[PDB]
Amino acid sequence: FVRANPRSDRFQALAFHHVELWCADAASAAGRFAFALGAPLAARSDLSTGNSAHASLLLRSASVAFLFTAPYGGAATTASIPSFSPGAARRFAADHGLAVHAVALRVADAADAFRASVAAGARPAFQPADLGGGFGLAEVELYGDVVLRFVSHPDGADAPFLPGFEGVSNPGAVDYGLRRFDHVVGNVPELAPVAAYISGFTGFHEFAEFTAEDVGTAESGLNSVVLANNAETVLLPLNEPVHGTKRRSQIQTYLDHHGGPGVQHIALASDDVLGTLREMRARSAMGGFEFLAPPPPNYYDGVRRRAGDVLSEEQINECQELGVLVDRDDQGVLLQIFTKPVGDRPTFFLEMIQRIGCMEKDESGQEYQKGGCGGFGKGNFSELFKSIEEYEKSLE
Amino acid sequence: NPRSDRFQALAFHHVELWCADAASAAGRFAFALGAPLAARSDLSTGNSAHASLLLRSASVAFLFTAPYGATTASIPSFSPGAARRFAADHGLAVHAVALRVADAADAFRASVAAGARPAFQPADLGGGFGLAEVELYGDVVLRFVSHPDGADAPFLPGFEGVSNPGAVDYGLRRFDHVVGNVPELAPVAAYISGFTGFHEFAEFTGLNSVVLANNAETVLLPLNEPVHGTKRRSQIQTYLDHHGGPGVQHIALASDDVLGTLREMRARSAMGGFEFLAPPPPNYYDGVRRRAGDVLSEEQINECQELGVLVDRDDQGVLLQIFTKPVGDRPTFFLEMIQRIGCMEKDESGQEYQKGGCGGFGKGNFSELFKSIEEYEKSLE
Ligand SMILES: Cc1nnc(NC(=O)c2ccc(C(F)(F)F)n3c(CS(=O)(=O)C(C)C)nnc23)o1
Ligand SMILES: Cc1nnc(NC(=O)c2ccc(C(F)(F)F)n3c(CS(=O)(=O)C(C)C)nnc23)o1
Ligand SMILES: [Co+2]
Ligand SMILES: [Co+2]
Ligand SMILES: [Co+2]
Ligand SMILES: [Co+2]
Repeated sequence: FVRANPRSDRFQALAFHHVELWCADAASAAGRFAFALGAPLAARSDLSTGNSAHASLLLRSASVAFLFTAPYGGAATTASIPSFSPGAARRFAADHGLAVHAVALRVADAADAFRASVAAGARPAFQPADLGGGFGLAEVELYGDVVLRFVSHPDGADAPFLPGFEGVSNPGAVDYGLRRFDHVVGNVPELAPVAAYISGFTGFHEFAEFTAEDVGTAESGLNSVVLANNAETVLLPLNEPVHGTKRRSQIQTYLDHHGGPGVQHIALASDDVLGTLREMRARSAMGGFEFLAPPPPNYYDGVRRRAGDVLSEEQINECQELGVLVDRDDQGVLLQIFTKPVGDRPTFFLEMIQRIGCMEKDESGQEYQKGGCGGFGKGNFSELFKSIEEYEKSLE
Repeated sequence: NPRSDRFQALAFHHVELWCADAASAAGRFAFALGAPLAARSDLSTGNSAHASLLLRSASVAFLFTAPYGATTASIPSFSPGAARRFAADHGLAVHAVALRVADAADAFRASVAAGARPAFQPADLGGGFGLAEVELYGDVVLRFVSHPDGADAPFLPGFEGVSNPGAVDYGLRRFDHVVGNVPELAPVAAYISGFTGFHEFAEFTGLNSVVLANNAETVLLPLNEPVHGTKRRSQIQTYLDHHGGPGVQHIALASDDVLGTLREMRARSAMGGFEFLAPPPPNYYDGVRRRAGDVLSEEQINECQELGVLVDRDDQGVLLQIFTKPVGDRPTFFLEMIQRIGCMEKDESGQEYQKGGCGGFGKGNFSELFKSIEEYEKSLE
């Protein structure tokens, strides 16, 4: 945590493009995720689009783009994602269940970002192709069975997602306010070699970094590093467990139940996460996502000190009604809530956030939003535990 | 009504689906059908074998079960390798059709003795519960479950109940019929009738169908087969092709107000719920305004029109009907929402009951659909 930014990207990583989850049936996860996140179906490539290889359904809420893909029974030239391996998809679901297979970035050229990546260490995974329309697809391995997909497309274009995908516009479809992906975090057994591997090939630089003296629940804990693209728009953190602890990490609990490295959580950022949260919790009771237990009152009594200078009492009283966590950085405020495990295993979960502050000006006096404004809520580990404990003593 | 049941076949207990992840289908089916989570059996209940979630709307009981990564299994038939293959081979599909029986062990021994291929040897789940399985068709088992009348565990032993406040139903009251698609009808029916003593309710000859039923005609197990030497393509062969063999084609879920139910179901369509087939052409409804004007108001038929409900009649009773689009990724499994009007006939002590099958199964509508489609296309040049 020097916080420098050497702009060392080896390829132009413009933005997150989508995230592809694999499973045995895409209809069902897509279904739930739509209702739960307010990310209605925006595109499909199934049998009805002439694709006999895979069934791909795509949820969108603004920039947020959750792709769900699954194999049909048993062609192959009908695939719209030609990286797709039925054999490998089947394995993935058997090994993990609901989990993220790919993390896609939009880049300048897919061919180039690969070549530069592979040349700077990256393990290949899918050899660049032209999907027509001037769309490029290329994949390198990131951690474990998770791949880093590259996607390039002329700025105008047609196929809004990928060639072969037929758009979808249900009327009655409403989003809940999720604007963008913020960060995509991977649990790994040992951090150093993984961190090196990626920065090695992407040219991403360290943005932040927390070890675990009081950054890990109880005896166990985690060692987190954050890797950032030049613009600090794309953030790929990594957790590892702290070794030789007395109790077991949840980063280890993940690794065990998941059967390897993989994406632990994805943070979905909103411009009114409170408003978003209301919609999301209304669905909780009928098949949406359920959230972690609300912090006890003491927590908030504390956020009235920490962040009362920048949050109104009407805001904080709402943050409390909705179990939202609060954290400050050098110059900003992070609102933060975590879902319960989203699939069957205590593995993957989602993070809903809002970033308040850090808006700087350029060389002509134009305001931009500094990414990572508010940090990632490292304080809430420590601050939950002590309030959770102080609560219980308050009960004799 | 032969009355040949070889075991005590009380009622449908549940239908169990195998996927790679129960959370997701159980979460979706929940708000698509209005069937709130009613019971779980997973890590948080000490089961590390498998993850089961039970949706319940009245008597409708949808169980979703998925393997994890020993003695901890709540359903001790579960085999993880089987599930792995099931999901891989079918996607989302019904694995188990469960009947409530008097003893289960007895149901098994009787059944097996009368031809049934064994699947799971009788267990005692505890709390007076009995569980056994035999082969129905394909991978699909017929699961016997037996409990004491009151009992404890609402579902099965090892299952913590669930009651989120703000849960709702959309009126679905029970399972009406569970239809299986097979390649050849004659052998399958022979086998099922052979071991259950279910009798033929009726027989269609699209597809060729038979409806095996229990003594009370409360449990209905239809069976279709594709038409041999077919000129076109059968929706049953399609099924058989994309699904990779015999399996449950659809399940009809009955409602006391199918039209109110439907309203609720259709509002969820846009945000991830089920979508229903295209509505029939205007002619269709002028047709029902003829064949069924005497039993349905002019205001009722107009709601059927709004919502795409189909109508049919039998000797003495009316059928409302609406099918869902394939509920999975594959064009295989779908679901029927139906209401049965009439046929509440008396016994010999006075006590009238609702007779099963009231309104038939909508078979007629097959032709009426096709004919109204043709007609409507002509009048549009
Ligand atoms: C880098 C980077 N990106 N995000 C992060 N950190 C988190 O997401 C994070 C922050 C705070 C907390 C909490 F306050 F609640 F303890 N987190 C948790 C909670 S937990 O462990 O499920 C819990 C069940 C122990 N998970 N991730 C985070 O670091
Ligand atoms: C036995 C037994 N139990 N139920 C039945 N019949 C049906 O469910 C059934 C009735 C009517 C119709 C329809 F009106 F639309 F033609 N069905 C359909 C239509 S379909 O094929 O999806 C169509 C999309 C090819 N599927 N099952 C039925 O038979
Ligand atoms: Co580039
Ligand atoms: Co986070
Ligand atoms: Co019996
Ligand atoms: Co039917």
